[PDB]
Amino acid sequence: YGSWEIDPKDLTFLKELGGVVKYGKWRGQYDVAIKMIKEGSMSEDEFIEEAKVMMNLSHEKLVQLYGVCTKQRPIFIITEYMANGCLLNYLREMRHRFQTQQLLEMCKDVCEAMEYLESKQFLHRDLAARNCLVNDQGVVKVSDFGLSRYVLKFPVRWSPPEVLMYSKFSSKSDIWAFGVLMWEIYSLGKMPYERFTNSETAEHIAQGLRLYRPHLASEKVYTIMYSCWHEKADERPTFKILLSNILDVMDE
Ligand SMILES: CCC(=O)Nc1cccc(Nc2nc(Nc3ccc(OCCOC)cc3)ncc2F)c1
Repeated sequence: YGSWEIDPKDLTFLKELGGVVKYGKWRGQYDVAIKMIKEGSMSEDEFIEEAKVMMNLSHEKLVQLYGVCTKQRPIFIITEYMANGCLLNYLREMRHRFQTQQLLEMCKDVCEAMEYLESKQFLHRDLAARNCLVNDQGVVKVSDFGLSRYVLKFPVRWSPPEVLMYSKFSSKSDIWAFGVLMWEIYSLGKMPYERFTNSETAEHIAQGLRLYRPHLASEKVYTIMYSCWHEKADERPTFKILLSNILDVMDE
């Protein structure tokens, strides 16, 4: 086995998470999530080459890749286990009665992950609340960064005009998605453009219209998410700038 390969005989399966994705242990002790990849769904040899690079991405707010099990059908992706599950579902649980400082911390967690990926010139390509996870300490981490490249729903609601019009993907299309994610956080997990179809959303956006302020977002927080939606990609901030903006708000 190479350094990116896990021997599946070292896994114990403990529970279904949803896929299929299972919770288990590696060598009896260490918690892991085990993603079983359905036959025909993935460009597996391309993915495995990329997994070698994903092995070296390491940031506290990025869900860690531990390795892949490649010698059989199906293959498995082994990652960090996140006990509190998907961010979208967490936001929607009304029992949490979240304070806005907790929402802002979620945004900062993601922004830190994305600033790291940006520093490595690595695009997420599908940033959204559904691709973020929550651990037992309430920390949000970004998952499945880059993964859509190996898949054989397009995220219209998280895409800037130049993606929808021309298929122009860049750092600035991740920025636009991050602004939509902040909106999802402050809206407690509402679907963006909830009364529109994808086709209507694409028109709305291309005509220069936008999401508007969630009730829980202060004017300062709204200005940060809104800055991600400039019609001109080059006038959108970087993740570094966004992180400084989010820290300034926390301080005020
Ligand atoms: C919103 C999107 C969405 O559901 N995505 C999704 C679903 C299932 C598994 C994965 N992957 C991973 N999950 C965990 N932890 C996890 C924990 C609890 C949980 O609760 C049971 C579900 O319903 C109670 C679900 C997942 N850790 C790492 C993963 F890689 C991603």
